[PDB]
Amino acid sequence: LLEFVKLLEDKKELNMKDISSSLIKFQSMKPNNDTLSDNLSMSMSID
Amino acid sequence: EDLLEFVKLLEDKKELNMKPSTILPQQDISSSLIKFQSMKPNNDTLSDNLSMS
Amino acid sequence: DSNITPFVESLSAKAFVMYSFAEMKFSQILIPAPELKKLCMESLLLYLKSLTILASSMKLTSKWWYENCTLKLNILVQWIRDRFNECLDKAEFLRLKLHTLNQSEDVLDDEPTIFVEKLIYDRALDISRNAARLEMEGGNYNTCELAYATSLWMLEILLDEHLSSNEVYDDGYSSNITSLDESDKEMIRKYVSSIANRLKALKSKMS
Amino acid sequence: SDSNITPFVESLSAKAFVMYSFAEMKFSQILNLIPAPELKKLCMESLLLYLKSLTILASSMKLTSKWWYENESKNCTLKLNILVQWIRDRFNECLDKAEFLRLKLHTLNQSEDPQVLDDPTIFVEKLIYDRALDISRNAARLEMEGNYNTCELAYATSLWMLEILLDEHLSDESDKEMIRKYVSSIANRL
Repeated sequence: LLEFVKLLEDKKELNMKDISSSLIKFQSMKPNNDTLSDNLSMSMSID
Repeated sequence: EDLLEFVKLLEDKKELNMKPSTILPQQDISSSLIKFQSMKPNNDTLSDNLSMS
Repeated sequence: DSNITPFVESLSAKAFVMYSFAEMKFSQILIPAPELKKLCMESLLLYLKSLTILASSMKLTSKWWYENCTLKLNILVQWIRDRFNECLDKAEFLRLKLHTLNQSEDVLDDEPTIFVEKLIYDRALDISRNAARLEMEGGNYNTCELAYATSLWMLEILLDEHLSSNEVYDDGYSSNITSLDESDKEMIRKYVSSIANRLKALKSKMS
Repeated sequence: SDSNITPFVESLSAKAFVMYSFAEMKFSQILNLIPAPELKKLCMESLLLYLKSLTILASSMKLTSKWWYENESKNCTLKLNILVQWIRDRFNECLDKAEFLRLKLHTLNQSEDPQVLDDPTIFVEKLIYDRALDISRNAARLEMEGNYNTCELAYATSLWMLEILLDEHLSDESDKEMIRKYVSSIANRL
Protein backbone atom coordinates (compact mmCIF):
# COMPACT_ATOMS: atom_id res chain seq x y z
CA LEU A 1 0.00 0.00 0.00
CA LEU A 2 2.76 2.47 0.93
CA GLU A 3 5.11 1.11 -1.80
CA PHE A 4 2.22 1.89 -4.15
CA VAL A 5 1.63 5.46 -2.82
CA LYS A 6 5.40 6.10 -2.91
CA LEU A 7 5.86 4.87 -6.52
CA LEU A 8 2.97 7.08 -7.73
CA GLU A 9 4.23 10.03 -5.66
CA ASP A 10 7.75 9.28 -7.02
CA LYS A 11 6.72 9.17 -10.71
CA LYS A 12 9.09 10.43 -13.45
CA GLU A 13 7.74 12.39 -16.44
CA LEU A 14 7.73 11.29 -20.05
CA ASN A 15 10.22 12.63 -22.58
CA MET A 16 8.63 13.63 -25.91
CA LYS A 17 11.45 14.34 -28.40
CA ASP A 18 -3.35 19.07 -38.29
CA ILE A 19 -6.16 19.73 -35.77
CA SER A 20 -8.16 21.56 -38.44
CA SER A 21 -7.65 18.76 -40.95
CA SER A 22 -8.26 15.98 -38.45
CA LEU A 23 -11.71 17.48 -37.73
CA ILE A 24 -12.55 17.51 -41.46
CA LYS A 25 -11.69 13.84 -41.84
CA PHE A 26 -13.82 13.05 -38.79
CA GLN A 27 -16.68 15.13 -40.10
CA SER A 28 -16.36 13.24 -43.33
CA MET A 29 -16.94 9.92 -41.56
CA LYS A 30 -20.29 10.89 -40.14
CA PRO A 31 -22.45 9.66 -43.04
CA ASN A 32 -20.46 6.37 -43.00
CA ASN A 33 -21.12 5.92 -39.29
CA ASP A 34 -24.91 6.07 -39.89
CA THR A 35 -24.85 3.78 -42.83
CA LEU A 36 -22.86 1.18 -41.00
CA SER A 37 -25.11 1.25 -37.88
CA ASP A 38 -28.11 1.01 -40.14
CA ASN A 39 -26.55 -1.91 -42.08
CA LEU A 40 -25.89 -3.72 -38.80
CA SER A 41 -29.55 -3.22 -37.64
CA MET A 42 -31.08 -4.24 -40.96
CA SER A 43 -29.19 -7.55 -40.72
CA MET A 44 -30.85 -8.23 -37.32
CA SER A 45 -34.21 -8.72 -39.04
CA ILE A 46 -35.21 -11.92 -40.76
CA ASP A 47 -37.29 -9.96 -43.35
CA GLU B 1 -41.52 -33.29 -37.72
CA ASP B 2 -41.49 -30.59 -35.08
CA LEU B 3 -40.61 -27.72 -37.41
CA LEU B 4 -43.79 -28.49 -39.36
CA GLU B 5 -45.90 -28.57 -36.19
CA PHE B 6 -44.37 -25.33 -34.97
CA VAL B 7 -44.92 -23.58 -38.31
CA LYS B 8 -48.53 -24.78 -38.41
CA LEU B 9 -49.15 -23.60 -34.83
CA LEU B 10 -47.87 -20.15 -35.74
CA GLU B 11 -49.86 -19.97 -39.02
CA ASP B 12 -52.99 -20.97 -37.07
CA LYS B 13 -52.63 -18.05 -34.58
CA LYS B 14 -55.68 -16.11 -33.43
CA GLU B 15 -55.69 -12.37 -32.99
CA LEU B 16 -55.74 -11.02 -29.46
CA ASN B 17 -59.12 -10.29 -27.92
CA MET B 18 -58.12 -7.34 -25.70
CA LYS B 19 -60.47 -5.67 -23.24
CA PRO B 20 -63.52 -3.80 -24.42
CA SER B 21 -63.14 -0.02 -24.54
CA THR B 22 -65.89 0.06 -21.93
CA ILE B 23 -63.50 -1.17 -19.22
CA LEU B 24 -60.51 0.96 -20.29
CA PRO B 25 -59.87 4.71 -19.98
CA GLN B 26 -60.11 6.86 -23.12
CA GLN B 27 -56.99 6.78 -25.25
CA ASP B 28 -54.55 9.71 -24.71
CA ILE B 29 -51.32 10.13 -26.74
CA SER B 30 -50.25 13.41 -25.20
CA SER B 31 -50.16 12.39 -21.52
CA SER B 32 -47.51 9.71 -21.98
CA LEU B 33 -45.25 12.18 -23.88
CA ILE B 34 -45.53 14.72 -21.05
CA LYS B 35 -44.49 12.14 -18.45
CA PHE B 36 -41.51 11.00 -20.51
CA GLN B 37 -40.41 14.56 -21.12
CA SER B 38 -40.37 15.18 -17.34
CA MET B 39 -37.93 12.28 -16.77
CA LYS B 40 -35.14 13.87 -18.94
CA PRO B 41 -33.33 15.78 -16.17
CA ASN B 42 -33.34 12.72 -13.91
CA ASN B 43 -31.86 10.73 -16.83
CA ASP B 44 -29.06 13.25 -17.40
CA THR B 45 -28.38 13.58 -13.69
CA LEU B 46 -28.21 9.82 -13.26
CA SER B 47 -25.77 9.35 -16.20
CA ASP B 48 -23.40 12.06 -14.90
CA ASN B 49 -23.47 10.55 -11.42
CA LEU B 50 -22.37 7.20 -12.90
CA SER B 51 -19.61 8.83 -14.98
CA MET B 52 -18.28 10.98 -12.16
CA SER B 53 -18.17 7.74 -10.15
CA ASP C 1 -24.81 -4.97 -6.94
CA SER C 2 -23.04 -6.91 -9.69
CA ASN C 3 -26.49 -8.28 -10.59
CA ILE C 4 -28.01 -4.94 -11.68
CA THR C 5 -25.97 -4.94 -14.88
CA PRO C 6 -27.54 -8.11 -16.29
CA PHE C 7 -30.98 -6.71 -15.42
CA VAL C 8 -30.10 -3.56 -17.34
CA GLU C 9 -28.69 -5.62 -20.27
CA SER C 10 -31.97 -7.57 -20.39
CA LEU C 11 -34.03 -4.35 -20.49
CA SER C 12 -31.70 -2.93 -23.14
CA ALA C 13 -32.29 -5.97 -25.31
CA LYS C 14 -35.99 -5.35 -25.03
CA ALA C 15 -35.61 -1.61 -25.74
CA PHE C 16 -33.44 -2.38 -28.72
CA VAL C 17 -35.88 -4.80 -30.31
CA MET C 18 -38.77 -2.39 -29.83
CA TYR C 19 -36.76 0.58 -31.05
CA SER C 20 -35.70 -1.30 -34.20
CA PHE C 21 -39.40 -2.17 -34.85
CA ALA C 22 -40.35 1.50 -34.42
CA GLU C 23 -37.54 2.48 -36.80
CA MET C 24 -38.69 0.00 -39.43
CA LYS C 25 -42.15 1.71 -39.36
CA PHE C 26 -40.61 5.18 -39.12
CA SER C 27 -38.42 4.53 -42.21
CA GLN C 28 -41.47 3.86 -44.44
CA ILE C 29 -42.51 7.42 -43.59
CA LEU C 30 -39.24 9.03 -44.80
CA ILE C 31 -47.92 8.66 -49.82
CA PRO C 32 -51.64 7.77 -49.51
CA ALA C 33 -53.45 9.48 -46.63
CA PRO C 34 -54.85 6.29 -45.00
CA GLU C 35 -51.61 4.32 -45.10
CA LEU C 36 -49.53 7.23 -43.86
CA LYS C 37 -51.81 7.80 -40.88
CA LYS C 38 -51.58 4.08 -40.06
CA LEU C 39 -47.79 4.05 -40.26
CA CYS C 40 -47.51 7.24 -38.19
CA MET C 41 -49.71 5.83 -35.42
CA GLU C 42 -47.94 2.45 -35.48
CA SER C 43 -44.52 4.08 -35.32
CA LEU C 44 -45.58 6.42 -32.50
CA LEU C 45 -47.00 3.64 -30.38
CA LEU C 46 -43.77 1.61 -30.83
CA TYR C 47 -41.68 4.59 -29.84
CA LEU C 48 -43.87 5.03 -26.73
CA LYS C 49 -43.36 1.42 -25.79
CA SER C 50 -39.61 1.88 -26.32
CA LEU C 51 -39.71 4.81 -23.98
CA THR C 52 -41.48 2.71 -21.30
CA ILE C 53 -38.70 0.12 -21.44
CA LEU C 54 -35.95 2.73 -21.49
CA ALA C 55 -37.57 4.62 -18.54
CA SER C 56 -37.88 1.42 -16.58
CA SER C 57 -34.13 0.90 -17.12
CA MET C 58 -33.20 4.32 -15.77
CA LYS C 59 -35.50 3.90 -12.74
CA LEU C 60 -34.02 0.52 -11.84
CA THR C 61 -30.54 1.93 -12.19
CA SER C 62 -31.53 5.10 -10.38
CA LYS C 63 -32.99 3.15 -7.47
CA TRP C 64 -29.92 0.86 -7.30
CA TRP C 65 -27.55 3.82 -7.43
CA TYR C 66 -29.15 5.63 -4.41
CA GLU C 67 -29.80 2.56 -2.19
CA ASN C 68 -26.68 0.41 -2.60
CA CYS C 69 -20.56 1.58 -11.33
CA THR C 70 -18.99 -0.76 -13.93
CA LEU C 71 -17.66 0.55 -17.24
CA LYS C 72 -20.29 -1.62 -19.01
CA LEU C 73 -23.13 -0.17 -17.01
CA ASN C 74 -21.91 3.40 -17.74
CA ILE C 75 -21.84 2.66 -21.43
CA LEU C 76 -25.29 1.04 -21.35
CA VAL C 77 -26.78 3.89 -19.47
CA GLN C 78 -25.33 6.44 -21.91
CA TRP C 79 -26.94 4.34 -24.67
CA ILE C 80 -30.31 4.14 -22.88
CA ARG C 81 -30.24 7.88 -22.37
CA ASP C 82 -29.35 8.55 -26.07
CA ARG C 83 -32.20 6.22 -27.18
CA PHE C 84 -34.64 7.84 -24.76
CA ASN C 85 -33.94 11.34 -26.20
CA GLU C 86 -34.06 10.07 -29.76
CA CYS C 87 -37.35 8.13 -29.18
CA LEU C 88 -38.88 11.11 -27.45
CA ASP C 89 -37.93 13.49 -30.33
CA LYS C 90 -39.33 11.07 -32.91
CA ALA C 91 -42.54 10.44 -30.95
CA GLU C 92 -43.15 14.21 -30.53
CA PHE C 93 -42.57 14.71 -34.21
CA LEU C 94 -45.08 11.92 -34.93
CA ARG C 95 -47.67 13.23 -32.43
CA LEU C 96 -47.53 16.59 -34.17
CA LYS C 97 -47.74 15.06 -37.62
CA LEU C 98 -50.81 13.14 -36.39
CA HIS C 99 -52.58 16.32 -35.16
CA THR C 100 -51.94 17.81 -38.60
CA LEU C 101 -53.44 14.82 -40.45
CA ASN C 102 -56.49 14.47 -38.18
CA GLN C 103 -57.21 18.17 -38.97
CA SER C 104 -56.18 18.33 -42.67
CA GLU C 105 -57.81 15.12 -43.91
CA ASP C 106 -61.51 14.45 -43.26
CA VAL C 107 -64.66 8.18 -40.54
CA LEU C 108 -62.15 9.25 -37.85
CA ASP C 109 -64.64 7.62 -35.46
CA ASP C 110 -64.84 4.51 -37.65
CA GLU C 111 -61.09 3.74 -38.07
CA PRO C 112 -60.12 0.40 -36.47
CA THR C 113 -58.31 1.05 -33.16
CA ILE C 114 -54.61 0.36 -33.35
CA PHE C 115 -53.28 -1.45 -30.31
CA VAL C 116 -49.55 -1.62 -29.71
CA GLU C 117 -49.92 -5.09 -28.24
CA LYS C 118 -51.33 -6.45 -31.48
CA LEU C 119 -48.39 -4.90 -33.37
CA ILE C 120 -45.89 -6.58 -31.04
CA TYR C 121 -47.74 -9.95 -31.06
CA ASP C 122 -48.14 -10.20 -34.85
CA ARG C 123 -44.59 -9.04 -35.42
CA ALA C 124 -43.07 -11.52 -32.93
CA LEU C 125 -44.99 -14.48 -34.45
CA ASP C 126 -44.07 -13.44 -38.03
CA ILE C 127 -40.40 -13.34 -37.08
CA SER C 128 -40.58 -16.84 -35.52
CA ARG C 129 -42.66 -18.19 -38.41
CA ASN C 130 -40.06 -16.87 -40.88
CA ALA C 131 -37.21 -18.27 -38.70
CA ALA C 132 -38.74 -21.76 -38.78
CA ARG C 133 -39.25 -21.76 -42.59
CA LEU C 134 -35.64 -20.58 -42.81
CA GLU C 135 -34.48 -23.29 -40.41
CA MET C 136 -36.12 -25.99 -42.57
CA GLU C 137 -34.52 -24.62 -45.77
CA GLY C 138 -31.03 -25.28 -44.28
CA GLY C 139 -30.59 -21.58 -43.60
CA ASN C 140 -27.99 -20.02 -41.37
CA TYR C 141 -28.48 -21.16 -37.77
CA ASN C 142 -27.27 -17.95 -36.14
CA THR C 143 -29.82 -16.02 -38.18
CA CYS C 144 -32.53 -18.36 -36.94
CA GLU C 145 -31.29 -18.10 -33.33
CA LEU C 146 -31.39 -14.34 -33.26
CA ALA C 147 -34.87 -14.30 -34.80
CA TYR C 148 -36.34 -16.63 -32.15
CA ALA C 149 -34.58 -14.65 -29.40
CA THR C 150 -36.04 -11.46 -30.90
CA SER C 151 -39.58 -12.88 -30.83
CA LEU C 152 -39.09 -13.92 -27.26
CA TRP C 153 -37.84 -10.52 -26.14
CA MET C 154 -40.92 -9.00 -27.84
CA LEU C 155 -43.43 -11.31 -26.23
CA GLU C 156 -41.83 -11.00 -22.78
CA ILE C 157 -42.57 -7.32 -22.96
CA LEU C 158 -46.25 -8.27 -23.11
CA LEU C 159 -45.99 -10.62 -20.11
CA ASP C 160 -43.97 -8.20 -18.01
CA GLU C 161 -46.14 -6.35 -15.49
CA HIS C 162 -43.92 -3.25 -15.44
CA LEU C 163 -43.84 -3.17 -19.33
CA SER C 164 -47.14 -4.60 -20.59
CA SER C 165 -49.18 -1.57 -19.52
CA ASN C 166 -50.46 0.52 -22.42
CA GLU C 167 -49.09 4.00 -22.57
CA VAL C 168 -52.14 5.64 -24.22
CA TYR C 169 -54.51 4.28 -21.53
CA ASP C 170 -53.67 6.50 -18.56
CA ASP C 171 -55.53 6.12 -15.22
CA GLY C 172 -55.95 9.81 -14.37
CA TYR C 173 -53.60 8.91 -11.51
CA SER C 174 -50.66 8.62 -13.80
CA SER C 175 -51.00 4.81 -14.16
CA ASN C 176 -51.11 3.02 -17.46
CA ILE C 177 -53.52 0.20 -17.71
CA THR C 178 -52.97 -3.23 -19.26
CA SER C 179 -55.24 -3.69 -22.23
CA LEU C 180 -54.71 -7.43 -22.62
CA ASP C 181 -57.21 -9.82 -21.06
CA GLU C 182 -56.26 -13.05 -19.27
CA SER C 183 -56.89 -15.36 -22.26
CA ASP C 184 -54.52 -13.13 -24.24
CA LYS C 185 -51.84 -13.49 -21.58
CA GLU C 186 -52.38 -17.25 -21.50
CA MET C 187 -52.16 -17.50 -25.31
CA ILE C 188 -48.93 -15.37 -25.34
CA ARG C 189 -47.57 -17.57 -22.55
CA LYS C 190 -48.14 -20.61 -24.79
CA TYR C 191 -46.30 -19.03 -27.75
CA VAL C 192 -43.44 -18.03 -25.46
CA SER C 193 -43.14 -21.67 -24.40
CA SER C 194 -43.08 -23.09 -27.90
CA ILE C 195 -40.71 -20.45 -29.26
CA ALA C 196 -38.30 -21.00 -26.36
CA ASN C 197 -38.51 -24.74 -27.03
CA ARG C 198 -37.83 -24.20 -30.72
CA LEU C 199 -34.79 -22.11 -29.78
CA LYS C 200 -33.44 -24.83 -27.41
CA ALA C 201 -33.84 -27.53 -30.09
CA LEU C 202 -32.02 -25.33 -32.55
CA LYS C 203 -29.19 -24.73 -30.05
CA SER C 204 -28.84 -28.48 -29.58
CA LYS C 205 -28.34 -28.94 -33.32
CA MET C 206 -25.59 -26.27 -33.58
CA SER C 207 -23.54 -27.60 -30.59
CA SER D 1 -11.12 -10.53 -37.39
CA ASP D 2 -13.36 -13.52 -36.51
CA SER D 3 -17.09 -14.20 -36.77
CA ASN D 4 -17.33 -12.35 -33.44
CA ILE D 5 -15.58 -8.97 -33.19
CA THR D 6 -17.72 -7.99 -30.20
CA PRO D 7 -14.93 -8.37 -27.62
CA PHE D 8 -12.61 -6.21 -29.75
CA VAL D 9 -15.17 -3.46 -30.24
CA GLU D 10 -15.88 -3.77 -26.49
CA SER D 11 -12.25 -3.15 -25.57
CA LEU D 12 -12.03 -0.18 -27.95
CA SER D 13 -15.24 1.26 -26.44
CA ALA D 14 -13.75 1.08 -22.95
CA LYS D 15 -10.72 2.99 -24.25
CA ALA D 16 -12.86 5.60 -25.95
CA PHE D 17 -14.95 5.81 -22.79
CA VAL D 18 -12.10 6.69 -20.46
CA MET D 19 -10.65 9.14 -22.96
CA TYR D 20 -14.07 10.78 -23.36
CA SER D 21 -14.64 11.04 -19.58
CA PHE D 22 -11.24 12.65 -19.17
CA ALA D 23 -12.05 15.15 -21.95
CA GLU D 24 -15.42 15.81 -20.31
CA MET D 25 -13.95 16.62 -16.94
CA LYS D 26 -11.75 19.31 -18.60
CA PHE D 27 -14.73 20.54 -20.58
CA SER D 28 -16.95 20.95 -17.53
CA GLN D 29 -14.43 23.46 -16.04
CA ILE D 30 -14.89 25.65 -19.13
CA LEU D 31 -18.69 25.62 -18.61
CA ASN D 32 -17.29 34.02 -14.35
CA LEU D 33 -13.79 34.37 -12.86
CA ILE D 34 -11.33 32.36 -15.01
CA PRO D 35 -7.98 33.78 -16.36
CA ALA D 36 -7.52 33.81 -20.17
CA PRO D 37 -4.20 31.88 -20.27
CA GLU D 38 -5.70 29.13 -18.12
CA LEU D 39 -9.00 29.11 -20.05
CA LYS D 40 -6.86 28.62 -23.16
CA LYS D 41 -4.74 25.78 -21.84
CA LEU D 42 -7.82 23.97 -20.52
CA CYS D 43 -9.45 24.46 -23.94
CA MET D 44 -6.50 22.89 -25.74
CA GLU D 45 -6.23 19.99 -23.34
CA SER D 46 -9.93 19.29 -23.66
CA LEU D 47 -9.69 19.49 -27.48
CA LEU D 48 -6.78 17.06 -27.75
CA LEU D 49 -8.63 14.59 -25.51
CA TYR D 50 -11.80 14.74 -27.64
CA LEU D 51 -9.62 14.21 -30.73
CA LYS D 52 -7.97 11.24 -29.15
CA SER D 53 -11.41 9.91 -28.19
CA LEU D 54 -12.45 10.48 -31.84
CA THR D 55 -9.45 8.51 -33.09
CA ILE D 56 -10.35 5.52 -30.90
CA LEU D 57 -14.05 5.74 -31.91
CA ALA D 58 -13.12 5.95 -35.61
CA SER D 59 -10.84 2.90 -35.36
CA SER D 60 -13.80 0.97 -33.90
CA MET D 61 -15.94 1.82 -36.81
CA LYS D 62 -13.08 1.07 -39.19
CA LEU D 63 -12.68 -2.39 -37.68
CA THR D 64 -16.42 -3.11 -37.62
CA SER D 65 -16.90 -1.92 -41.21
CA LYS D 66 -14.03 -4.02 -42.51
CA TRP D 67 -15.45 -7.04 -40.61
CA TRP D 68 -18.95 -6.40 -41.96
CA TYR D 69 -17.87 -6.18 -45.59
CA GLU D 70 -15.51 -9.19 -45.34
CA ASN D 71 -17.47 -11.70 -43.21
CA GLU D 72 -19.98 -13.60 -45.42
CA SER D 73 -22.55 -14.29 -42.62
CA LYS D 74 -23.85 -10.75 -42.07
CA ASN D 75 -24.64 -12.05 -38.53
CA CYS D 76 -24.58 -9.33 -35.91
CA THR D 77 -25.31 -9.56 -32.22
CA LEU D 78 -27.65 -7.28 -30.40
CA LYS D 79 -24.64 -6.27 -28.34
CA LEU D 80 -22.51 -5.20 -31.23
CA ASN D 81 -25.42 -3.18 -32.58
CA ILE D 82 -25.81 -1.45 -29.25
CA LEU D 83 -22.12 -0.67 -28.96
CA VAL D 84 -21.98 0.58 -32.49
CA GLN D 85 -24.92 2.89 -31.75
CA TRP D 86 -23.07 4.14 -28.65
CA ILE D 87 -19.92 4.69 -30.74
CA ARG D 88 -21.79 6.72 -33.32
CA ASP D 89 -23.52 8.79 -30.60
CA ARG D 90 -20.26 9.43 -28.84
CA PHE D 91 -18.48 10.29 -32.11
CA ASN D 92 -21.14 12.92 -32.86
CA GLU D 93 -20.86 14.34 -29.34
CA CYS D 94 -17.03 14.47 -29.30
CA LEU D 95 -16.97 16.03 -32.76
CA ASP D 96 -19.47 18.75 -31.84
CA LYS D 97 -17.51 19.55 -28.67
CA ALA D 98 -14.12 19.55 -30.47
CA GLU D 99 -15.58 21.97 -33.05
CA PHE D 100 -16.86 24.17 -30.27
CA LEU D 101 -13.41 24.14 -28.61
CA ARG D 102 -11.60 24.85 -31.92
CA LEU D 103 -13.90 27.84 -32.38
CA LYS D 104 -13.48 29.19 -28.83
CA LEU D 105 -9.70 28.82 -29.18
CA HIS D 106 -9.75 30.77 -32.43
CA THR D 107 -11.83 33.48 -30.84
CA LEU D 108 -9.51 33.76 -27.83
CA ASN D 109 -6.45 33.98 -30.06
CA GLN D 110 -8.00 36.99 -31.90
CA SER D 111 -7.85 38.98 -28.63
CA GLU D 112 -4.01 38.79 -28.48
CA ASP D 113 -1.04 39.19 -31.01
CA PRO D 114 2.29 37.28 -30.94
CA GLN D 115 6.01 37.93 -31.37
CA VAL D 116 6.46 34.44 -29.93
CA LEU D 117 4.90 32.27 -32.56
CA ASP D 118 8.40 30.97 -32.26
CA ASP D 119 6.58 29.46 -29.22
CA PRO D 120 4.57 25.70 -25.99
CA THR D 121 3.36 22.20 -26.87
CA ILE D 122 0.63 20.34 -25.04
CA PHE D 123 1.27 16.63 -25.41
CA VAL D 124 -1.86 14.55 -25.25
CA GLU D 125 0.25 11.55 -24.07
CA LYS D 126 1.50 13.45 -21.04
CA LEU D 127 -2.02 14.48 -20.25
CA ILE D 128 -3.08 10.80 -20.35
CA TYR D 129 -0.03 9.53 -18.39
CA ASP D 130 -0.31 12.06 -15.53
CA ARG D 131 -4.06 11.79 -15.14
CA ALA D 132 -3.83 7.98 -15.06
CA LEU D 133 -1.58 8.10 -12.01
CA ASP D 134 -3.56 10.89 -10.31
CA ILE D 135 -6.53 8.48 -10.49
CA SER D 136 -4.62 5.54 -9.00
CA ARG D 137 -3.03 7.71 -6.27
CA ASN D 138 -6.40 9.26 -5.36
CA ALA D 139 -7.75 5.72 -5.02
CA ALA D 140 -4.83 4.39 -2.91
CA ARG D 141 -5.32 7.33 -0.53
CA LEU D 142 -9.11 6.75 -0.61
CA GLU D 143 -8.39 3.06 0.14
CA MET D 144 -6.46 4.30 3.20
CA GLU D 145 -9.56 6.33 4.23
CA GLY D 146 -11.73 3.16 4.48
CA ASN D 147 -14.66 2.57 -0.38
CA TYR D 148 -13.55 -0.79 -1.80
CA ASN D 149 -15.44 -0.74 -5.12
CA THR D 150 -14.53 2.85 -6.12
CA CYS D 151 -10.88 1.84 -5.76
CA GLU D 152 -11.57 -1.01 -8.24
CA LEU D 153 -13.04 1.20 -10.99
CA ALA D 154 -10.64 4.05 -10.43
CA TYR D 155 -7.87 1.51 -10.70
CA ALA D 156 -9.43 -0.02 -13.87
CA THR D 157 -9.61 3.32 -15.63
CA SER D 158 -5.91 3.97 -15.07
CA LEU D 159 -4.87 0.86 -17.06
CA TRP D 160 -7.09 1.36 -20.10
CA MET D 161 -5.37 4.76 -20.31
CA LEU D 162 -1.84 3.48 -20.25
CA GLU D 163 -2.81 0.80 -22.76
CA ILE D 164 -3.90 3.46 -25.23
CA LEU D 165 -0.40 4.90 -24.96
CA LEU D 166 1.18 1.54 -25.95
CA ASP D 167 -1.32 1.00 -28.81
CA GLU D 168 0.18 1.49 -32.32
CA HIS D 169 -3.17 1.90 -34.17
CA LEU D 170 -4.16 4.90 -32.02
CA SER D 171 -1.05 7.16 -31.97
CA ASP D 172 10.23 6.84 -26.69
CA GLU D 173 11.41 3.29 -25.90
CA SER D 174 12.51 4.38 -22.41
CA ASP D 175 9.02 5.79 -21.95
CA LYS D 176 7.21 2.80 -23.49
CA GLU D 177 9.31 0.57 -21.19
CA MET D 178 8.38 2.77 -18.22
CA ILE D 179 4.74 2.28 -19.27
CA ARG D 180 5.19 -1.40 -20.26
CA LYS D 181 6.02 -1.96 -16.58
CA TYR D 182 3.51 0.54 -15.10
CA VAL D 183 0.36 -1.48 -15.87
CA SER D 184 1.61 -4.26 -13.59
CA SER D 185 1.73 -2.42 -10.25
CA ILE D 186 -1.76 -1.04 -10.97
CA ALA D 187 -2.92 -4.54 -12.04
CA ASN D 188 -1.29 -6.01 -8.90
CA ARG D 189 -3.15 -3.48 -6.72
CA LEU D 190 -6.47 -4.07 -8.53
